Amino acid sequence: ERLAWLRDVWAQIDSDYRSGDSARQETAAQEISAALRGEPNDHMRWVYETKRELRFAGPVGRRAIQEELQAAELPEVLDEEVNRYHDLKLNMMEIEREVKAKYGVAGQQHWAELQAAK
Amino acid sequence: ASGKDNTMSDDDVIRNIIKERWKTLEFGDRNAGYPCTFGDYIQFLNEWFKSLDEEGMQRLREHFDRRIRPLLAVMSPVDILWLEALTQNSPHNKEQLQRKIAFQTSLGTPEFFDMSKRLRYEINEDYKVRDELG
Amino acid sequence: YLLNKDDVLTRVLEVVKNFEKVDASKVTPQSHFVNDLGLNSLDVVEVVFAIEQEFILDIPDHDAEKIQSITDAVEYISQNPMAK
Amino acid sequence: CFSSWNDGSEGYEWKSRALSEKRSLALEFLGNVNKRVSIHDAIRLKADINKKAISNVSCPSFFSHLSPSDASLLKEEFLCDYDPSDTKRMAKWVNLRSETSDYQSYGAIPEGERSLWSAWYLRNIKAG
Amino acid sequence: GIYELVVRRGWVMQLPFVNALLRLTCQATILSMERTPDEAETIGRFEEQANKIWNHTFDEWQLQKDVYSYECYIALLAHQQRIDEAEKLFQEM
Amino acid sequence: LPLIRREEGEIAGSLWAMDGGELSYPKDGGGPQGWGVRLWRERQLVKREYQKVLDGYRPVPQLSTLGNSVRTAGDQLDIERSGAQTPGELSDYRNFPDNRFDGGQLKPESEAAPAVPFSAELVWQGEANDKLSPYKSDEEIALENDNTFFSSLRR
Amino acid sequence: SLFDPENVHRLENAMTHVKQVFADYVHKKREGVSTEAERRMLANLTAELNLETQKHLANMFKYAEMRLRQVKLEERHHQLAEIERLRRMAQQRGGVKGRKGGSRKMSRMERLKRVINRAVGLDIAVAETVLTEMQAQEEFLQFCEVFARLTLGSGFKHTGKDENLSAYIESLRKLYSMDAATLSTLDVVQYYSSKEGAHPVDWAKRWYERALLLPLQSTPEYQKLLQIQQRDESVARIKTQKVVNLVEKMFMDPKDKRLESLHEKRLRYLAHMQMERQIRCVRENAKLFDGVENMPEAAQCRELYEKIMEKKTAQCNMTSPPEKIREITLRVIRDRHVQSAAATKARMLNRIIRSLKGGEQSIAEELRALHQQRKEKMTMRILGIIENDVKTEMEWLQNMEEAERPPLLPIPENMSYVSAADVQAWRELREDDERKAANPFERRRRTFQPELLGQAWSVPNKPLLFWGTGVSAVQQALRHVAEDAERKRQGLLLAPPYPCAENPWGWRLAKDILDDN
Repeated sequence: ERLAWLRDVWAQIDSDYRSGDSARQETAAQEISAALRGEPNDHMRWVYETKRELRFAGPVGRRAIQEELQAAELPEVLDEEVNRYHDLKLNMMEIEREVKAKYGVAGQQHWAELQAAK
Repeated sequence: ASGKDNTMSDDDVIRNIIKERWKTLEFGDRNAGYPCTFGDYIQFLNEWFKSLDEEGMQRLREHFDRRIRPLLAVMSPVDILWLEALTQNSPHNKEQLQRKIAFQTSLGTPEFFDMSKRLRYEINEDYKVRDELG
Repeated sequence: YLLNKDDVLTRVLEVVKNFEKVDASKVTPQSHFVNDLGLNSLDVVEVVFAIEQEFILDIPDHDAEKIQSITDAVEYISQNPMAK
Repeated sequence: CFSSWNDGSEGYEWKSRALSEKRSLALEFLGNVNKRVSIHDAIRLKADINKKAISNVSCPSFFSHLSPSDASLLKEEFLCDYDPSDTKRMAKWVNLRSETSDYQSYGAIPEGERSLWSAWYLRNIKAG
Repeated sequence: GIYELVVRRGWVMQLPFVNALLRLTCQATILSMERTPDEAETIGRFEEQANKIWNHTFDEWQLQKDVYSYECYIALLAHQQRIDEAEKLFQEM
Repeated sequence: LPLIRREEGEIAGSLWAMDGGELSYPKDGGGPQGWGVRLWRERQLVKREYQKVLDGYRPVPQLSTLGNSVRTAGDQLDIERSGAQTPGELSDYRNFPDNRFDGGQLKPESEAAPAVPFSAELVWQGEANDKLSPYKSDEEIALENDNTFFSSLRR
Repeated sequence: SLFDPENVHRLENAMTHVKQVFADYVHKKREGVSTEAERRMLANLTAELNLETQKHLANMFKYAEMRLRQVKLEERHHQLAEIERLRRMAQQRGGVKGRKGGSRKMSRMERLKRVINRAVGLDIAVAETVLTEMQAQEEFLQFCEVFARLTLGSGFKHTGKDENLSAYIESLRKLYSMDAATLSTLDVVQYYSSKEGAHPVDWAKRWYERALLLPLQSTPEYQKLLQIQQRDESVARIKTQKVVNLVEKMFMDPKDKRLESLHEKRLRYLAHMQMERQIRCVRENAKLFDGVENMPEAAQCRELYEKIMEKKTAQCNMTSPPEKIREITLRVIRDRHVQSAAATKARMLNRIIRSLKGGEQSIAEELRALHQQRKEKMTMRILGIIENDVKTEMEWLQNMEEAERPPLLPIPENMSYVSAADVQAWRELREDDERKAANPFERRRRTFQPELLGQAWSVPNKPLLFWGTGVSAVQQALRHVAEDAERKRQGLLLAPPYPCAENPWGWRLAKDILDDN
């Protein structure tokens, strides 16, 4: 089932790559390159986050999100897969790099304070 | 601000005051602004227990089973020691515990504590089976 | 305005019977504290003040002086109209 | 100013204030035992007092053939008096409860990463 | 819906198909009896569907009831504890 | 309750007591068989069940007084102003501010109708949500949807 | 620009910063320390964000998919409303044509309207109908709110007792099934979705009717105006050559039997939208004018209360016969006219502006002004969203900070004392309580079951005295002071107050000052 679904997804991708439109071909090229380099998609990350939010949401919120997304045709994700995504820890080097890049000197000052706390 | 809830709850506004009064109880010096000290509370507990027959002790243990076992099971030993510090209400030992890093971090698990009501409900439904369906 | 006589008679007799110093079954509708029930002069004051706490009205010292048994308190409280 | 919008250590004065606000809020949420208390009506009364004070506080308002684009702009302002969809659409940009949601959502912070030396509040930082 | 879809196609209605419908209705009745013992209204609804099939559909499509048909109907009666009728059906078969 | 009972022992000790005997409580001598260890192991079992809740096998528990007693010291007020029986209910209270009553009360489910996208009117959505399409033949579905040369045509 | 889907990091950068400045403004405002510098910085940030929003307004339409969907929906709804107005105008032109076939002046007016529709891209008749409906709704809600305010003293209280959404959808269903007698859910949703802009009032009218216990459908001229407004607004080769739109064919026919649930859900959603709009428009009116209508004009409010009492006596009389009024209601209408004179801040001036635009001839300047207006309103919306976010975050954070305060001090009361009269009055309840305690089936179905840790308090059968109690303690105290004086003259000491091996817990008698020495 998942292979058929992402086969349709890459049908979209292939149609973009063959469209001729420069922007569409560009996007198809970067996504093909990311897939070949093996970096996992952000759509899947959003899918996992939304599935956990639906799991932990109240009834009216569940109905709202469920009716919003019911036509989107998102893949069937097992609770096990969502929990596997969520459980694995988050790295510290990427966080420090991102904060120092988004805030610069403030980022270095904050990280120095955090390490001093350590 | 509403007032209508109080109006309809006039038959049971007393329980609201009782809950708030139970909350607002603290231990200190009688001659000070506090109502009673930890020593007086402990003496009252000791003698209240001594004043119980076997039936009274059985009913007290039933109350323990129904009420404290859930909360006590869910709560961590650090949480129990923190509550002991609160009961003693001694600023110096409370300050020492606040200084201790391990005591600060591991207390805040209310989502985990929420299992306590399910545990209480199961124990109470078993006691209810016994005492009402018997 | 005025309570009937029997109610306060019952109130005072049970209130005095509930005193720790006194002994039950020695209380009759007519009895003297020091002589019959055996209480020192230093206790009749808190006796009249048990009657006070039952009848929140405040009784003056001069009138309390006139009360030395249970009957006298009975007439005083019964004839008081400001009582409840 | 216009340059204070960009990443790379520009706007430091308020960068630092917001960044340290997040740290202080997390430290208060985790390591403050005196903060874990049940309300005793002295919270209930003045919480509504502060609610009404904030509601009374007033936000300072500022001074405030045709082409198909012009026709669409006129039609949108003419036929539409109050759109309910755009209000929730603005949510994806304003991030309602941007700073409180991380702590008042359910199951967000895992138990393992719940120390003061941890950097859990930065997980959502994404540079340009 | 499958049944009416078939009669719309105009196919030749088959004894296995009618038996499948009868089995569906009888199993629904049995299973409702055992799981939701209340709602005798729904119990009788399922039972009426099963009886209507058994009593009219076979002669409507001119089919002869067979081993499987009697198997399903006797299963229904046995679950209903209608011993006399079920045993009568057995020895008549 | 059965899970905790099976492992280390009865939790409702004194549930079947008579005359003060037949008690199943831990020994008063703090040790490997005492209150600390017994409560630690009960804590482990409830922690296992809470991990199940987090993984989603089990339903989320309702809000408890013990849990309510912490609630950031500010979320208690929100819970009190709302019905707030479950954390999902509290989440809805916060995330749908237009659904509330006046005064802060929570409005029940039967009057919150989310918008339904027009994308559900697609032919493949109709086929997926219809329970007889798999048994309907290609010609039947073709005439059901389109009766024109576009769909006229094996197949 | 900033709002395009490539500067989202800068835009969150914007939320953080504007939130901080607005939080400072709120703090300094609620502390009565309003900062001119803070207000100026907020104005500068608002101007910068306003320039960004003006830049993004053109780019956002081309980039955002939701903006394109909204534009297409608006265009389709305008086309449908114009088609309905064109059917109405066709009926009107058929009626007038019988009156006069040579309608030269009306034809010239229609030609001018068509020229406007070509250049302006709008229907004057549709705009006028929408404006009239909106003005009638606004006037009706104002009148109803002031009437209820003065009659009962209460404004708008949206409580669970109100009309539910299921009842509302049922009411609309019956309304249309009686209007047409053949309207199914699909047709009902079709009509309501086509309209999508007619301001309903029926729910608010029902609530006000239930609040005032008087009919409102005939007496008020504004209700009559709204009702009349809604009443008056109420071959083969060619097809082969017509290209088949595959995107159309990708959708199944709307009159399909598999769409009933979808249509019912759409009806529910549209009814919820209508009810929420009604509640919203009543709510801002209540917060705007009801805060002053109740307190201000005390004499007029008292006169309205007297009129209400008169109408209440009249209603009691009417119920007596149902088991004068019109004059009283007209008096109350004349009274609320007084507030209407005080009523200001009309919201129908947008149509005045648009009428100016209609007669505009410097069209470029007017469209620039309209673009400025749109940019200003949308940046005001953005600022309002940010204000709500900052308000709620500040309230939450201050509530979090509020925890560590001390509790209130209870006020002292009379000593707990169960009167002798009280005790003797209801021993009968005591006997019944004992009898109920006897049998098992009704032990816990007893009145007055307090509890300490385990034990359940009964009803006391003796008065709880104070003054006579405490003789044993004082006697033992006399003995204790005798032995303690012996101790003092002998030079002895009690158990070691500090925690020792013999006394692990440090057990120490509380040294009182009166007894210290």
